[PDB]
Amino acid sequence: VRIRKYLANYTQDPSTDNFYYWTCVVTVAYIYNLLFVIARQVFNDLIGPSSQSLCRFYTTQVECTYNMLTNMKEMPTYSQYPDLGWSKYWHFRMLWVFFDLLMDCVYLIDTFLNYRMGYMDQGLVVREAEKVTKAYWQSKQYRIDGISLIPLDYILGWPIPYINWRGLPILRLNRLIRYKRVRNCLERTETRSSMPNAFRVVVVVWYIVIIIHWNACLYFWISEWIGLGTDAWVYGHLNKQSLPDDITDTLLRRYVYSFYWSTLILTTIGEVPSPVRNIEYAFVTLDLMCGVLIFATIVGNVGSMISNMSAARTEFQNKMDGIKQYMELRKVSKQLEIRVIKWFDYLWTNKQSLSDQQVLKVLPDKLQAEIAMQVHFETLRKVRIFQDCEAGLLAELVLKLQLQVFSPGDFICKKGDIGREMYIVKRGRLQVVDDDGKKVFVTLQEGSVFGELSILNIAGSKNGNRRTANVRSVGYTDLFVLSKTDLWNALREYPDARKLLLAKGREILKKD
Amino acid sequence: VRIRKYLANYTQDPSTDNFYYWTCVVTVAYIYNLLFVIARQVFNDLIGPSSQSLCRFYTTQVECTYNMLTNMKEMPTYSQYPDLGWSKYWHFRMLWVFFDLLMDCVYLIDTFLNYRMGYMDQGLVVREAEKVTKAYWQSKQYRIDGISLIPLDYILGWPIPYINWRGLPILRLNRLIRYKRVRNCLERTETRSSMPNAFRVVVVVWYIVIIIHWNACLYFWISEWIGLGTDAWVYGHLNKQSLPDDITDTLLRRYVYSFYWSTLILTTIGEVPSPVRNIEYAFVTLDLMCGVLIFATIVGNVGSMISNMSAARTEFQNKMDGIKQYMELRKVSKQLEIRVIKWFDYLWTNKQSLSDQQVLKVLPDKLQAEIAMQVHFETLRKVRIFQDCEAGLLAELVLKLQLQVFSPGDFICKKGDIGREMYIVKRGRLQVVDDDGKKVFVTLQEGSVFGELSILNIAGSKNGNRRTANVRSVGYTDLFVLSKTDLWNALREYPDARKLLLAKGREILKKD
Amino acid sequence: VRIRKYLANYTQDPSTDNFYYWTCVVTVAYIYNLLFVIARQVFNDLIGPSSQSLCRFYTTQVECTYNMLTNMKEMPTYSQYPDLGWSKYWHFRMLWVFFDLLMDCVYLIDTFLNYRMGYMDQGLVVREAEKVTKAYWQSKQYRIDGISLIPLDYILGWPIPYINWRGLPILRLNRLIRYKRVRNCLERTETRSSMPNAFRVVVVVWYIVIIIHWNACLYFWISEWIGLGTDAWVYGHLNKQSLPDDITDTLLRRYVYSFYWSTLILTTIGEVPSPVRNIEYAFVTLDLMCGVLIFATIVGNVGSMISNMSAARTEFQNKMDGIKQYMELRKVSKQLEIRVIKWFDYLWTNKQSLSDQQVLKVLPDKLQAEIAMQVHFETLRKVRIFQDCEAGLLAELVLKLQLQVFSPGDFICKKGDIGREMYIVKRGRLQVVDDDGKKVFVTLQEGSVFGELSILNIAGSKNGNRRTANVRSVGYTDLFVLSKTDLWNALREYPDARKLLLAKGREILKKD
Amino acid sequence: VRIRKYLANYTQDPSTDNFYYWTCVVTVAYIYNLLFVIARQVFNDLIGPSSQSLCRFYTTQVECTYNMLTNMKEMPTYSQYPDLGWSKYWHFRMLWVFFDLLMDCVYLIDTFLNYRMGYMDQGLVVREAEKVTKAYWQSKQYRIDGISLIPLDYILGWPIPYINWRGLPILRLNRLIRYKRVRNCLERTETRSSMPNAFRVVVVVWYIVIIIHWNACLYFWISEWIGLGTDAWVYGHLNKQSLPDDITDTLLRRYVYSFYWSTLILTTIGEVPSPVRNIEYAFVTLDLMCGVLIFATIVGNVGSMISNMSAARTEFQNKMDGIKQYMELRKVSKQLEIRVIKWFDYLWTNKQSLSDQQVLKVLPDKLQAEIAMQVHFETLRKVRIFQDCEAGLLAELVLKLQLQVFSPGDFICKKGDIGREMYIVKRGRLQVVDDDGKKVFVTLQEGSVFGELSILNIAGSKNGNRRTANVRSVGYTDLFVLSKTDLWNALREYPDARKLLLAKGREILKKD
Repeated sequence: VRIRKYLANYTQDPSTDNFYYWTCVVTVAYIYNLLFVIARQVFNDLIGPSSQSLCRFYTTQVECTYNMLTNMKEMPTYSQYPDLGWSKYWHFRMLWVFFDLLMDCVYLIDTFLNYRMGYMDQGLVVREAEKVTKAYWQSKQYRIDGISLIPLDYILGWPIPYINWRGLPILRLNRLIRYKRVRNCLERTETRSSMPNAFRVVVVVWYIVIIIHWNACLYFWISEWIGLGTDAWVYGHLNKQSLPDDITDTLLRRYVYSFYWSTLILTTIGEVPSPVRNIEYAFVTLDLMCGVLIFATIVGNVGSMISNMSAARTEFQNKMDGIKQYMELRKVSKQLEIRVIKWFDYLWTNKQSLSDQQVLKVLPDKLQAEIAMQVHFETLRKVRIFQDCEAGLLAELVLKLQLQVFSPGDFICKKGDIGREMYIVKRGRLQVVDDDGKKVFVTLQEGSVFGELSILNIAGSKNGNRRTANVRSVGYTDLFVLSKTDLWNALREYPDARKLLLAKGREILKKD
Repeated sequence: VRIRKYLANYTQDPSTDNFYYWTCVVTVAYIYNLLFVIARQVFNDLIGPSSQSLCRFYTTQVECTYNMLTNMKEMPTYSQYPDLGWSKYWHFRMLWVFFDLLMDCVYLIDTFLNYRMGYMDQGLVVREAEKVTKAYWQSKQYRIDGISLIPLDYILGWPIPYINWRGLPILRLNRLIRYKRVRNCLERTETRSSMPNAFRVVVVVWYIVIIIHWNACLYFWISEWIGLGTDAWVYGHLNKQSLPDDITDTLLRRYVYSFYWSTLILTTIGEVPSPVRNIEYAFVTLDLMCGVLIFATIVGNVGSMISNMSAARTEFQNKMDGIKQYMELRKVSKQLEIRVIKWFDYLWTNKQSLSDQQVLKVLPDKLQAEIAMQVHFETLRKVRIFQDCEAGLLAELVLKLQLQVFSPGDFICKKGDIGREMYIVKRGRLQVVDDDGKKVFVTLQEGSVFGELSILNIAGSKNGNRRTANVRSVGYTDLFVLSKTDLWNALREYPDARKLLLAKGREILKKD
Repeated sequence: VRIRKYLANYTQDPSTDNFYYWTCVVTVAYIYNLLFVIARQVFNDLIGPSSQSLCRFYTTQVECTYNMLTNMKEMPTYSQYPDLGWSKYWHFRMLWVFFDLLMDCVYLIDTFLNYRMGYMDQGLVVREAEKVTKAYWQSKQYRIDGISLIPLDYILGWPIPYINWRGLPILRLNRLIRYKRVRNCLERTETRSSMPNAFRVVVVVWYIVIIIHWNACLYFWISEWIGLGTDAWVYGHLNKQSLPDDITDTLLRRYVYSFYWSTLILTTIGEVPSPVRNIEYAFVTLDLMCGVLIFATIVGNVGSMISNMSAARTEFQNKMDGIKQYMELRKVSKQLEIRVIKWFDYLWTNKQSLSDQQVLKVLPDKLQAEIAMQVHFETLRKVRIFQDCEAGLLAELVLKLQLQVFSPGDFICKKGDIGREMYIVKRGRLQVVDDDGKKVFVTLQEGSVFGELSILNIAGSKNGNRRTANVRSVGYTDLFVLSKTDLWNALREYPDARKLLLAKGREILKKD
Repeated sequence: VRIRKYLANYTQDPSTDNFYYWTCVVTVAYIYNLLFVIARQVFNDLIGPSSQSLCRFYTTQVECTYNMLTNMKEMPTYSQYPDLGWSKYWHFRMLWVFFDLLMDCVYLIDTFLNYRMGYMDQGLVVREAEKVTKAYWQSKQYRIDGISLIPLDYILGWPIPYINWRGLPILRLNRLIRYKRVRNCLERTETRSSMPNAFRVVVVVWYIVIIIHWNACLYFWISEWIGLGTDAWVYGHLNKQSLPDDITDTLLRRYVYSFYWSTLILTTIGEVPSPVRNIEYAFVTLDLMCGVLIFATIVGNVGSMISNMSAARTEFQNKMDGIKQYMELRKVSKQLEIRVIKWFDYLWTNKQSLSDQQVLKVLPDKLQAEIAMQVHFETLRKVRIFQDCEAGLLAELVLKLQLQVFSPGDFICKKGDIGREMYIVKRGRLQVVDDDGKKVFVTLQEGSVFGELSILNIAGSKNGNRRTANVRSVGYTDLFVLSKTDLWNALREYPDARKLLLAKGREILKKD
């Protein structure tokens, strides 16, 4: 009663996390097919030899031991089993059948979830069973789902002794049409990964191994079709690189040498025997060319994926080289040169180089505002004008605060310079020093606001546009820099902050 | 009567589609020449052996069977036919002559179309016979047309028995001067292709095969000039890679081994016998160097052509990595981090990432306006101000509408925030919720307009610059964002839309 | 009397063309030294054998014929000549001495020109003998000039029989310090070249050959120091790749095999015998590593130099692919899609794609104005307002004219649209059509001005800001587009053009 | 008394130069470990053979001479020493122990400096012992410091005869965890280097050698584990490339051949014997793949590091090619073309191409102002308005002066053109010529100011906006170009400079 209702009214939401784990499960079944269907077609002892080897021994033909598959002057001749080896290797073949049925159950569950898959209508996922089933039926998706599930390998994919049918494991290649779920899994995996480049490198290493594996099966398929041990390019006793002295011909040897051959050919090292026949020349020429073009792309990418792991450092280093080269040409003094270099060094050890323009550039301004208001929360909690006034002021200004770094001696404001900006202390410590020297009057910590007196337009005192005091950085200071125009936009829109700023500035000026 | 008049007053328009198909036809003739002229010069059994081979047999010289061209301890010595083999291979040579004459008829028709080719005078094609023929005569094009048609290969390009002339198929290389039509065909083919990168890859694969083919003919030409089977670098019985044991020396073998040799040399694999003579050292050194430099360019391009197949994804992935790296450093909360990541995920599954700036950047603004008015036609058909007013409003505004994506919970307008933009719903659904919570008052679907009350300047009510209500996104919303300045430009130019907007806003405000 | 005065008061101007030809002459002497000093040190039979070879013949030692330097079971042993072969090869050695003295005369003339070389003081070249000689003496240039001329190879660089001195041609390597003149020659050659990329490719091909040549001399130097024919890596009879069967050991063979060896090692093909001794392992390891790193840079550049030969086409093709991909996603109609594609096709066949932003970007505005006024001279000669008024108008406006391309049907102005620009016809033909259809009133050719009526502010008629007529492009039109703001700047500065434009517009409007 | 107090209250400042030299010292100890720990594990005769070799001689076993390790038909069998060779090689082992203890003392001093390391609190370094020690204890740094110092190689890393313990030098690999100090040393070294790219190339060459060295030890470890001289891939007498004829098996030979093997495998040259066993196939396949991927990245970088050594020249050359290509298409006259080319040539020989935008872009405006005021100090000392007025004028303007280069004939101001800029002469010489020709009235050297009369707004004379005279460049001139808007900002803020400029202009105009 419960199961019937639940499956009757079930509908899948594609944007969950359980669905992501499910697509990760489907990728495992896809990789299973991708490797082992071609493996079992070409190396057909993966299910069980299905024939005995019958080496000629010295006189008469006997079944081969491992000592007879070593240093052999001839290849063995196979004699089919009466039951195609089902009595001997039914356990191997039932393991294979179990894993095949398991991956096909994965495919069936994926087909059901496709049949009941919610879709986005207006930003919202439609999760009504009738709508999702109709959208499935009119989406031509049942074609891909059905072609990928035709159980044609259960009939003709296994050795049937009565018909003397040898099996065609390649009939299971129709499972490889569900590549879209696998492609979506990898994209969502790298979109969710905290180590995106490491995942990309792992995925490309998987691509390389799958390519070399399919090419190994290609090489051994062609070797077996031409005939093993017939010339010195084909795997066999005449190759002498595949079967040296004291090396036994086994199923592991056939795959190991084929994987090695494909590695050397696809990387265009080519330290493998040369073709003997026209068909082998055609195969090897086409294969080397694929290897050149194809591993070009791939290996080129891998080096570029391992570039971008360090590209912020490279941009920093280009700017820094450009500045050093400028300063050495123009013969700038060494004091100023080391000051600039130390500024860059500090700006690097604290990772403030350029890591705001990305968020600024691509995100929507409300997301940028929320991120910035969260990152600088403890700093902007101390700011007085922000703490007790309208909050729209805080938001509108928070998007318009530039962060600048000053050196241990720099003067942020000099007593008669010009008033264009106001500053909020993000880090560091400053001093309002007496004119020309010591006698520090007050000290400014994080959260302090200074510089408004000039860019406000109080009618009270004479200077009007000039700095009223000197402000000297004690160590390295990080300051928010708010322009005069931005301040006045946000003030003409918010009267209470204007009144507070003007009153405090008026008091400071009256006290002189 | 009809044919004479038609050809008398015919003139070609180069910008048709039939002319594009014609240039595609000319490319086929060009490729025919490109491959088979050098093929027939170097491998001169393509027209027929023209001499018998005369292997020494055991004693006396007899004509070679295929069993005598296998495992040979010496190369055969050729004895010319009395009639240069015309009696035996007249059918092969007449097939070759037919295809030569067919491609030369293609060249003649192309020359006529060049003679009668219209040209652009003032954006218009001139299709007066007198003008086009004069422009042809004064364009030095008859030089290229004539040099490429000198029928010098019909006299001296075939075996003439009486003169004991062996033939010079290389005299047909003057046909290879019409490369400009072929270059224009490929450029127009990739400009018309819906799969531009696939076509580029196919064209480069053709370039590679033609280069390896010409180098194969070069290698066999040099081998034959030096003398076949004279050392172990030259094709012959001493090479032992060209002619292994049980391999017959045939015309197919000579081309297969030469193509393989050129593949290994031009890709700098070099698993071929080493030069024996100074001339062979010079040839192989020059050839490997050409191979290194030349396949550098080419193979480098192919990897770069297969890069750009996925470059939007790469830009997206760079932005996304930069943002993730920023947020992990600054220790932004995980809720906001997954909100940002889900925003990016949605923005990718719908391909809105950056695919408007291209059309915006390169096209003329009238074309951009027409494309945009067509793409968003069903959306902008619902917009009321656009549906019933002057159409110039729709155009002028349609170029100034930015599209922004909001998340399932975001507030587009909060009751006291600031009015700077107005929004038109492209997708999604919104709600005008009561202050702080539920009690949704109205729902906004695609085509709805909201946000104007603030950026209009109605004198009626108090807020003036503030939002009058809260608008919350239900799911993911795509909104057109029209600034206040753009709205007011288009309104000060169009009075009826201004009156409509002001009247509707006045009613909404009076109802409060 | 004449020569003494002339050389007394002579001073060189470095920016002439004769001086450029002179630096080209100096480059020839530099390349002479670069190749042949190391060639003569390592392959010391370039001046004459200087010893006889003394092969053992069958019994006793006799001088080697060429038939005794072939298939040799041992290397010959050299016995020095009494006079070090001066009697036999004085003609070879006097040819070498003549070319050495000629290149040293080139160096002396270059030293004199350096001693009397004018320099820039204030944009002007100082050509007073006293000043240039003083600047030379205080410039530390006499050091480079003298070190590069020490005639130490005339004493100890040749075989002196009496001292039994064998010669040290390597003492002429001090000539290779004058590389600055050679580097300046190549930079000025590519700055003056009309085929810059072809010259760069030629220069890099020269770099490659010089590197392989020096490495060949390195290999043979090490082979001779270790001892020739001592192992199977060193050039000699045991190598069997350097001296195969029927190959004679000659001076040409020693250089041919060494150049081939260096080609294979520096390109990391490595199809050469493997090292036998620890010193040879060290040499070959260091050499392959240099080859990998060094030919990386070089071959990488060559592919990049052959990229930029086609980079405008690549940028065009990226824009065009981006637009096609946008339009296929958004399902834009096929009519508009082919219109956009044909627009791009035309814009390519006429090379108007982006080839103005370079000149705009890097040049000074007066140079840009002069170039533009020359390029569009025949077009702007027809423009009436430009032909008869102040010329400052023409200049100031000519820098502010954007060129736009319209399609065969496009409407440039529609009767009620908005007036923001004015147009000047660069190419093509337009029509002032009746509203909605035919009845063309007037036709506009190159040089015609239209569109001002709207952006002028005549008080006469009602429209004021609207187009008074429709203007339809007949074929493809190229138009200068002058904004309204630029027009009014240049008009408020120039009253006569303002009066002319206003009067003509007033007449047109009054005639309606 | 002194030492105890000094070490009691000592605290380290990380930003000194002595600390940088200390991190350079620590890098030497790190490289010591990196090379020689694995070297001593794999090639265990680095401390002393510890067993005799016992070659079979002809009959009976005797200790091997060097003549018995040459051309050997079998490998020697080792018989352990009673005291593990401590009596023979105690001097070698005490040298090794001394260097181990020295590097461990370096590690201990580094651990003490970490324990007493100052940190930045607010731009300032905290140098109170209590605070720095607490911050150390709560920073999990003692974990890295302790794991890297576990003296487990002093007990079990050396041959102990009594226990018959052979030694495990690999137990010293825990020292390789202090890679952070080494990474910081290299980054600070390239940030302080005046030759940044040379240092990067040296660092990458070190990376390559360390990788090949570790892979050599890997190869010999696997060869020894499999068994030396057992097949033809393993180092030994059957390899015949490792031990040719007349080559003695020594410790130097084992490392030389292994380094060569790793060079050929990691650079995918592969001219080494092919694997014989499945384990060797697996090793070589994994190794070639690492070599392909890994040397991809590395060698790709090296070519890119040697690119950027010349990237300013490449940008210059791209601009110059673009302009030449534009001018050849549009058929600009040859006089103007050579004028443009000579302008570019001069702009290159003086390195003014684009080398200001870097400093402008990345630095803070106060640093830019200080650099610019220092670079142009001697030029701006001559400027009159700057020399005697408020200094804020000099600063505010100095950031807003663009530098432009004019040709030997160019007219900077023509008598009736328009006044928008003012100029200050940086280099070169100009003339105020009479209208149309000669009669030069005055000459302007470096420091002269001209062009203000037009952009000032004196009411005195008629022209108002026009140039009052012609100014012609004599040779190449470099001028500071100050816009009119910038001049008037800085003048409305500074009254005395305004009065001076207006008075001088008034006098000049009154004198006419």
